[PDB]
Amino acid sequence: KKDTQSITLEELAKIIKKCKHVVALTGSGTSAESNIPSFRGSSNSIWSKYDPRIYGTIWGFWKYPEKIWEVIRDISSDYEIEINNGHVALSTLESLGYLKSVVTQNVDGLHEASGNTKVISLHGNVFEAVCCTCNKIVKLNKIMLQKTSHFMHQLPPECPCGGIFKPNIILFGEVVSSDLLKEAEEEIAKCDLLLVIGTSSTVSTATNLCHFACKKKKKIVEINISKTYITNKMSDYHVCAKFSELTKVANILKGSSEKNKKI
Amino acid sequence: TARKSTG
Ligand SMILES: [Zn+2]
Repeated sequence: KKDTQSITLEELAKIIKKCKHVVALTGSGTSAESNIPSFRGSSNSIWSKYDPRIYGTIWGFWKYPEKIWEVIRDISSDYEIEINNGHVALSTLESLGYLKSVVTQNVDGLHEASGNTKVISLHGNVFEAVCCTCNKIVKLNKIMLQKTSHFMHQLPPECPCGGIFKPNIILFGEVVSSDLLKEAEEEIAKCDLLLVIGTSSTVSTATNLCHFACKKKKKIVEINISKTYITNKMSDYHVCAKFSELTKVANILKGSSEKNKKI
Repeated sequence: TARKSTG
């Protein structure tokens, strides 16, 4: 419980200029302008064909294991999914020596695709699959998630051993890997600014990490299109902005990096 | 227990 202040992007550029070890905590809002809706209750979207009480939960996987595959398949097949300007900005911010890692709840792989080098995926990742009898791992790529791939032909996909593949993502009701959390915790432990970008409503995961960042008396900035659970509880500043307006921050920091010519 | 849960 505490008093959050509104700041501009220009002003965030200045906060980041002083900093040696910035961390970004990212939620679905950073994939929205890549064409995947965060609302999730929108009817202008995919989440609509499918009951989130079934595909979203581990009870739902064991009863209807085809359903989370259908959802991943239709999102991959039916939408143009590309790195946006926000992802490019974060990649620059790493390049310039500011951003040390990204802790994320998205499962879509975009931060890596943009060139980030230390992405901690707390909810896992849609490009691997595990057999939930023998634990054989299978690596996948975008092209294998298409509706026409052999791997999608019969759902849920089947291991040679006779078991069934499960995506390697953490569903509601499951437990986030303690190792991955300790990783995220230590990256926060050493940081001097946490950027919390595109997150809600929340989920226990991001929240617990912000609590941890307060415990460690760390400086927190939200970049969001709106107030969130942690505004006025845990964030020190808040920037009202879309993930991709972040290239303005990257611009200000790159051109100041051109204090580079002699004299 | 760090269960993924709805906030
Ligand atoms: Zn198997």
